[PDB]
Amino acid sequence: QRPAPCYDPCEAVLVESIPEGLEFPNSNPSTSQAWLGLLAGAHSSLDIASFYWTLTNNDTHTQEPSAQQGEEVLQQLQALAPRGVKVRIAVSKPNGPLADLQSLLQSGAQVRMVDMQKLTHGVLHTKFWVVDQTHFYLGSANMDWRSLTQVKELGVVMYNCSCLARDLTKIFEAYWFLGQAGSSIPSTWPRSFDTRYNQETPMEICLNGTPALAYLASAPPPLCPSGRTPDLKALLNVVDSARSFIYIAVMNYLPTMEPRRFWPAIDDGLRRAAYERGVKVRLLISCWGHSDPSMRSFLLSLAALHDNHTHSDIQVKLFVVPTDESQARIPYARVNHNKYMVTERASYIGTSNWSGSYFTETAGTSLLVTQNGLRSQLEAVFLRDWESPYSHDLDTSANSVGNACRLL
Amino acid sequence: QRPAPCYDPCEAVLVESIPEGLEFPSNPSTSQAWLGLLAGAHSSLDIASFYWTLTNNDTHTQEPSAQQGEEVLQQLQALAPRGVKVRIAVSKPNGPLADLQSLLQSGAQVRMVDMQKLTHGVLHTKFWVVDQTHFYLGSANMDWRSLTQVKELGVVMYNCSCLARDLTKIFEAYWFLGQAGSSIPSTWPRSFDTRYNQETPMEICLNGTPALAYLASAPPPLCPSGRTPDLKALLNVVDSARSFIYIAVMNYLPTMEPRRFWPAIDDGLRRAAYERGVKVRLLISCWGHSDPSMRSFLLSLAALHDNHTHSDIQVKLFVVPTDESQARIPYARVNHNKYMVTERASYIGTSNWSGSYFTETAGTSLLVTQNGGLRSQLEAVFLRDWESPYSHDLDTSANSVGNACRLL
Ligand SMILES: *[C@@H]1O[C@H](CO)[C@@H](O[C@@H]2O[C@H](CO)[C@@H](O[C@@H]3O[C@H](CO[C@H]4O[C@H](CO[C@H]5O[C@H](CO)[C@@H](O)[C@H](O)[C@@H]5O)[C@@H](O)[C@H](O[C@H]5O[C@H](CO)[C@@H](O)[C@H](O)[C@@H]5O)[C@@H]4O)[C@@H](O)[C@H](O[C@H]4O[C@H](CO)[C@@H](O)[C@H](O)[C@@H]4O)[C@@H]3O)[C@H](O)[C@H]2NC(C)=O)[C@H](O)[C@H]1NC(C)=O
Ligand SMILES: *[C@@H]1O[C@H](CO)[C@@H](O[C@@H]2O[C@H](CO)[C@@H](O)[C@H](O)[C@H]2NC(C)=O)[C@H](O)[C@H]1NC(C)=O
Ligand SMILES: *[C@@H]1O[C@H](CO)[C@@H](O[C@@H]2O[C@H](CO)[C@@H](O)[C@H](O)[C@H]2NC(C)=O)[C@H](O)[C@H]1NC(C)=O
Ligand SMILES: *[C@@H]1O[C@H](CO)[C@@H](O)[C@H](O)[C@H]1NC(C)=O
Repeated sequence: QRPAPCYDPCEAVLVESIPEGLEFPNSNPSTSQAWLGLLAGAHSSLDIASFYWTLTNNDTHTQEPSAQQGEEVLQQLQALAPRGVKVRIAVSKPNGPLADLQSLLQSGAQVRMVDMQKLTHGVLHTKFWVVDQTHFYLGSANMDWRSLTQVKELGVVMYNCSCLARDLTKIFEAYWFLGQAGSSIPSTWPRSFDTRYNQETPMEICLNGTPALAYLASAPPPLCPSGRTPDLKALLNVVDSARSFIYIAVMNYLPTMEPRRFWPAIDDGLRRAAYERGVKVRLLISCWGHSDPSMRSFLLSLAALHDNHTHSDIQVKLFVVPTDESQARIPYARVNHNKYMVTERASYIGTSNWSGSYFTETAGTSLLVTQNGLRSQLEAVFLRDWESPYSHDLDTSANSVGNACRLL
Repeated sequence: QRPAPCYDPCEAVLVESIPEGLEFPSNPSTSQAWLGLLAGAHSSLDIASFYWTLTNNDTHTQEPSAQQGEEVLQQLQALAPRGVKVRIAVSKPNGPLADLQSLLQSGAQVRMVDMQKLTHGVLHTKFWVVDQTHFYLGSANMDWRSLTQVKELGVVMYNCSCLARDLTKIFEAYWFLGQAGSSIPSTWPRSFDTRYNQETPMEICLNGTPALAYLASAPPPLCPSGRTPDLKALLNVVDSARSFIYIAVMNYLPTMEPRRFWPAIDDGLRRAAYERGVKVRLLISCWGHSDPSMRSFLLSLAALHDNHTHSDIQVKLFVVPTDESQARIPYARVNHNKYMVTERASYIGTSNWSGSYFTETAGTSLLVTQNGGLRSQLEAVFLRDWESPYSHDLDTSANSVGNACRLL
């Protein structure tokens, strides 16, 4: 027996940050405008799951005009509680004090810091916003001014979708519980955290005026209540159900536990899809000066499967954001942070890079949607990026790419 | 509680077939060992076999190099009239076999196992059990080519009655299924079961020093309760290795040769190399009949050799040269060897390394651990072959190899 259907008029918008200087002779609203609109409409509540906070020039020891959007975001955040909006912030436990969070505290917001390292030996990596139990953002953008103007980002805003937003709030509530000082993960979570919407029975929603199936997946497994699909299971179900193509854009990909362990769950899913079903796989991996060089061997290993006897067809490119003389002075910028997957039948938008810890120890969430739309728009972003001059084959020269790339 | 130790004076001898013309800078030949066993037989002979082409008449040839195979058939014909009870199990042929007609007329018993109806595989196993005392197990078929025109690797275990009687239970499974209408019991009668397996191996005296030995079996429906499956035994050798893994097999393929991807061994090797720094060397045979789909999978493995991960996987192809006269012999001039050696353990098998051999087709393997010996001799066979001019890297030119090779 399926759970109750939803009648809210849900509308989904893909939201991107395109770094200054990147041009794509060819648009989605930017992450900055979507966040400021959400904040301007907020009247009752805001829940933010976050990794770190650097919204200001002072935070990064810089004097960049590019930080203005981030600075504006922070100002609108400080204004929320004094106008009646209950703000709750969950952040991964930091090394030093955070100024953004101290300002938010003095404006009346609540903050708890989640020590995922003690609980599970991971971090709180999830990025999402839940606003007025009605709208949500979920995607790759951190609370970082660079994430608006100097690095590439992909996420989704779901508007007017209370059924799904309350479902996200259950995940946030797990974080909020573990943010108290003496908290320990329960053996069995209270029934209030549980959901009836999952891979087996997704939520039936109206999405842009058309029926669709949607659910939210969660990581790590100790944070998953009884009926919540694990993130790895949802991702692999998409990989395994594909019959025509699998397009993947992710910042890092590694079939390992980044004592070292080999971790082939995703890698074997792609090998299987291509050999048994002839599905076309395209893998778009980001590269900058901080890329883990051990990525190259595994990527070459996949690309060897492209072969006219098995008729398997797997292809890999690297996406590199060019940096000019002034931009190279910005710390930790000029990269592509996207983490998403689209097939001929399904969409997957996530907060986690594709290696084992994000699926066994670290916090993450993903949104899964099936419809007969958002899918075609996600495929359009992927093809634009894959065909741009910013994407390069594994044999490309490292000086011909516009930025440092260890994988070349 | 371990089973009873054995006090038989077991002695193991590596036995090889070296094709005419192949030269190396030496173990007894398959032919000599088989002739000694046949002349000494006094009470019983069991042969598990794939096919029978011991004579020139069988292959429609006039080769003098067939004489050894013909002598073998002659000496087999002398067994029954001397009182030796001969039982031959053969994979169900697609036509009459003259060898088997002549053996029936001399008094031997012959049964044909239709594994295709039983499990959708074949009866691929090659072994001899002699007087419940000695056995041959290896790659050589009942084929005169297997003595002089193809490269073979096997073992003869002499004076080891406990282990030979253990092999006879496997043969008895074939003999039962060689009757018409036999159906493979859901649980085998207790007489087929064994106490010697991966968990508690037979304790033997091997060349005067203690050793641990057991015999593994395929496919799973022919395995009674205490019999280790072939795949489990092979994978345990791969996972226990700490220094190196040397494998020489005629075919290797991570699939079910409706198409299925089959990564059990492949992921074993990837894990060994990444997690434990194990040096894996893979020596694959190549001739004009090689499945071309092998090359892409082998390239995928060789891509893991990297100075960042420190994984060290290497692949060579072994090609037996042929001169103009030899190319007239049908289905010859290849290396049929199937074995694995580590710094700790020996594995000698009858199966090629692809999925059907472990799920549907009959096979047997011998696993030995000892604290030098058989292990060091197998490693010496491998290193000789690996450093010989008959071994070539994946980028070698097809014209420089001495024979047709599909993977180059
Ligand atoms: C695995 O183990 C077996 C042992 O079981 C071993 O085979 C033996 O190998 C040795 C060589 O190293 C052979 O030794 C030769 O034997 C010649 C005489 O053979 C006759 O006498 C044998 C001894 O009989 C005594 O012991 C038995 C058992 O205890 C007992 O019943 C008797 O009453 C008696 O006390 C006898 O075993 C043997 O019987 C076999 O053969 C007959 C005929 O084929 C057959 O009917 C039987 O059923 C049985 O199979 C036979 O009766 C001897 O002349 C010869 O001496 C010459 O050679 C040596 C060296 O070459 C010179 O030094 C010497 O100067 C002479 O020129 C030699 O001693 C022995 O016969 C083998 N036994 C068998 C059964 O074959 C294998 O080597 C082991 N395998 C491995 C790989 O190591
Ligand atoms: C679902 O409806 C929303 C709301 O109208 C659409 O969002 C618009 O998308 C276009 C480009 O795709 C933007 O230029 C507009 O600014 C967006 N509007 C808002 C309010 O953000 C969305 O495109 C629709 N989804 C589909 C699949 O058509
Ligand atoms: C174990 O004992 C057997 C019995 O002698 C050894 O077999 C001999 O091995 C040498 C070298 O390979 C050959 O020249 C002989 O022909 C073999 N004898 C027989 C009867 O075939 C075997 O080598 C020993 N194993 C070890 C590790 O020492
Ligand atoms: C959501 O609902 C509001 C008011 O109910 C409506 O005005 C708006 O256009 C809808 N869509 C979005 C994206 O907010």
